[PDB]
Amino acid sequence: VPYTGENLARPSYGPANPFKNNVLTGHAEEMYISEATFRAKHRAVEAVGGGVMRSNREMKEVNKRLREMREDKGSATIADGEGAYIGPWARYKR
Amino acid sequence: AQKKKEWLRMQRNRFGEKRKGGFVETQKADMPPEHLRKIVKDIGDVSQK
Amino acid sequence: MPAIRPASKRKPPPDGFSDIEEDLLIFANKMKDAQNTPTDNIPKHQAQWPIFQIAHQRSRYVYELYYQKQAISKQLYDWLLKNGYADAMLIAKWKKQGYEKLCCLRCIQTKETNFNSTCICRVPRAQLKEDQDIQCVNCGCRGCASTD
Amino acid sequence: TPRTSNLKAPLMELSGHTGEIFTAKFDPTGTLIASGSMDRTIMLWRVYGDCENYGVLNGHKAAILDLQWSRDGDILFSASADMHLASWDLTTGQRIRRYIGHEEIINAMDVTQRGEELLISGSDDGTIGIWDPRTKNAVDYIETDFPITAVAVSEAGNEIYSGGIDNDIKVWDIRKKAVVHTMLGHNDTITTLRVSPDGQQLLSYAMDSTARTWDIRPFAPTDRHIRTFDGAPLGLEKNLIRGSWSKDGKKIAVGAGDGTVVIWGSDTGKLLYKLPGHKGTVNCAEFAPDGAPIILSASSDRTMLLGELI
Amino acid sequence: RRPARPQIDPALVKSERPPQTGTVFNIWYNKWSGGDREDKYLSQTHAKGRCNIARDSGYTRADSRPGSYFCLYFARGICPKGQDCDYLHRLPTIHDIFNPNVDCFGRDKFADYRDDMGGVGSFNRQNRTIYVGRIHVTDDIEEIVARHFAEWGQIERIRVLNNRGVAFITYTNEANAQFAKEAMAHQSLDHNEILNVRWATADPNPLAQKREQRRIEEQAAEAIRRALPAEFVAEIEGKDPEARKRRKLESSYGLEGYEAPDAVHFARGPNAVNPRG
Amino acid sequence: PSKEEVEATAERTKNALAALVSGALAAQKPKNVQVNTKREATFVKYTP
Amino acid sequence: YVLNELHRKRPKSMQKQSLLRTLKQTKFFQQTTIDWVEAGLQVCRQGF
Ligand SMILES: [Zn+2]
Ligand SMILES: [Zn+2]
Ligand SMILES: [Zn+2]
Repeated sequence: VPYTGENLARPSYGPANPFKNNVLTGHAEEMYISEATFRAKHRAVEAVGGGVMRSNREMKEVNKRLREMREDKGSATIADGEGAYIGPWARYKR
Repeated sequence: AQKKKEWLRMQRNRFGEKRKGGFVETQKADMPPEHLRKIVKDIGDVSQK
Repeated sequence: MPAIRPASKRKPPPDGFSDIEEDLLIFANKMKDAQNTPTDNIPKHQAQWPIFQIAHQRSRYVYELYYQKQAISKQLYDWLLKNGYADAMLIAKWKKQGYEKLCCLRCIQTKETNFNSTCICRVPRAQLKEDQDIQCVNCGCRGCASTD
Repeated sequence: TPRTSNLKAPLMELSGHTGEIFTAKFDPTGTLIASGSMDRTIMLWRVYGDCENYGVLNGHKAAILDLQWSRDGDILFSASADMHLASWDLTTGQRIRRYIGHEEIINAMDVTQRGEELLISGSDDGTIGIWDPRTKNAVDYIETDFPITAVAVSEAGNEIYSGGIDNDIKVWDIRKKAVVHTMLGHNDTITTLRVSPDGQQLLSYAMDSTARTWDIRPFAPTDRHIRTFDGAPLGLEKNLIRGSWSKDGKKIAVGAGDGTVVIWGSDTGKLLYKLPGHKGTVNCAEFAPDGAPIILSASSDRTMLLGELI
Repeated sequence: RRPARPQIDPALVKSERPPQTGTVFNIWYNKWSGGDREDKYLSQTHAKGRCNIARDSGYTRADSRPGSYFCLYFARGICPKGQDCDYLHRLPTIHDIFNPNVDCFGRDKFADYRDDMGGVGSFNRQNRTIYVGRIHVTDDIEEIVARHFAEWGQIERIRVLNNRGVAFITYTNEANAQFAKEAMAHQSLDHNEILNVRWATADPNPLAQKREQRRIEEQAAEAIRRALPAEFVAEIEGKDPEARKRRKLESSYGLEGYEAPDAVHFARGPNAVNPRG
Repeated sequence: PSKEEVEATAERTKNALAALVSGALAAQKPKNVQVNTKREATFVKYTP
Repeated sequence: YVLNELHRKRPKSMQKQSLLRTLKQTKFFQQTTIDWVEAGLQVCRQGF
């Protein structure tokens, strides 16, 4: 009491108003979750591809088309001229 | 099968030793000296707006 | 020693240095040119991008001369890593699973972001939008995930 | 409310963990609490007298998901996400030894309170492990095809109740290494498996927010169910919520994702209690084993509540 | 399509000090100090570029990102980046509305105006009126104003107070007004003059006052009509006689001669006694 | 009042004054560099 | 020497935070290796 089942089961008597929130715009409470839970749910919403059922080989295939759309990375043993290493600073063609 | 893969990935992400604080932690590394050289040369006499 | 010695206290580099010395001075002159690049037309953080790019290029040249082609000796490799001709920690990340194409070390420093993330350039390109040419504010990286 | 039990306060906090508390237990005497958490430590508290933290165990490289007192009350048992088990001396505070061989995260673990002493370690490589608490190597391991999140050992000491992600409570024989029967009815992953103090009923809470009591007696009908209980919702976190039986077996308590502990009557089915007070998913809800109306809740707001039932 | 045209070459665009109006350049405030205060504001110079929307428009690295603001320097005609700019390089349309904290270029709007009334503006007045002066006083002011104050947006009303060389251009969109103010400032109309395109104050003409007050009232009425259900508002005005009859018959609830109050009848909620919503 | 109420009020008032002493000591001599890299996140359940 | 030894202070020292390590914890300070002459020129220009 007042945490028992029969206390939570009883309703509030009387009629209802024909015409609360912690902050001015809604109700906000402090909560405790793991970091991984928030990161995984934010990732599921954020990543374009959150869901859409996909195994490893066709994901590697999509990676392969995305990689061949990009410019040539270059050769790291070529220090000057055409074929010089550009690397992660290679832009995507559009 | 896909539920098993998702559960294994989620539990490895959550409880792995590599993510003790939620993220992968690395050591504070040394920058190339030319980065500081360029910063100090660029800001100069602090006369540009 | 990275500290300069005059002429008579300098020790000679290990054997095989003179074969790659021209490319090493190519990288050195590229970095010296990157020191004198106008900042008047670009954002401030964009003024420092070519230095990280050239450091990556020189470290990658040393790394794939020793590990892929094996055209330099181990003693020469350790002398190059010890005398500032390659970044040893970036190379150390390059030998790891998933960091083989990492642009720079500052893009995996998770303790120094707002929400303890890596850089957005660490993300595989498939999970990013189309027509999204991201360009890292740390170094100008356009995506350095291993699958990219 | 007047005073019901022999506590310093009718309800009181225990805090000091810097991570999510995943498992909390009781002494068989009922005077000591041992809690393992996300922060890779174990905190040992004294319930009666002055409520004092008296011990910390620091040996595990990852989160401690389980810990179980022995039959006497001097040995502690830790299952941990560093892919290990551990036996701890709670006199010197040192670790006795580590149990090695599981290839994934151990989710569950149980010791035999009657008969010979064994360790029951279910782990995400689909493996139950039967361990002797004197050798660092496993006595045996039963391999399955699905990760196992809840195990329990029987009164007879030869039956293993294993729940996992295959939505079935499997009953295995140790000496045969084979399932003697499967028990269906759940449709999300089983998080706890507790045998009644008399050993006549089985409790199983799962991730569908339904707690099922099952008839476990050997001469039972084809459907070994008993009853289903609702009112303990699982929130956003997919934690391994673990429930418990009261000593008389009349009441069952299951933590909820709302910060509440939902207590039902095992025979009637009424919602006897919905106890708030936590700002996170209540990972464990335990009853005092020494005939006391005391409930301990451990929750991922890094805290435990010790309360009395009035 | 068409990429964004680079307006001025980067060789002519630098970041240099202002012309020397003193002896010591203050580097904290970046302003010349010394000399005489007779110089002070001196004069308003002629800007280094105008805009052709048909020629300079295109796509940048901003059409791919939703919510990108327009470019201040594309509006000023001196943006050299072209397609590599992070902001939009097109004209603001009629659906380019912005919240009352930023302009169309993303600069923060202020509480009150500045006394020399220019800059970003204030959010305490939905000001779509731009004040232009310093026009070479001729007889054909109106035609050249209507020709040149027309490529920046859609225009409600231009009142040319001729003889004074002053006009007040009211666009239908606030973003278009800000674009026109940042585009025509220090430009030339037909001869070599510097236009003082500033933020207009309030037209003291009572006709303009009641026009603005009314327009504010139907803007708020549009918002309220969006908020309320269609049957509710249709009973609220009561211009439709059938809606009036619906109000008389529906607001009885058994008891005759009630005519239920608007607090009870026009109420929204789960426990209200109405068709609700 | 008996020793129980007296000591309870003593505990409450000395906790409040200890918080005030901590604030005054923070204000009196700042700790040279005012940074804190133990930036632990706070999670909020917000129902609009 | 004698005054240094006579006034030889050794009271309790509490938890001391290092300035350079606390600055190194933040993102606003990086670390590198340069010639001491370059560092001295940088320090003199910065102070100016
Ligand atoms: Zn980088
Ligand atoms: Zn990056
Ligand atoms: Zn990168």
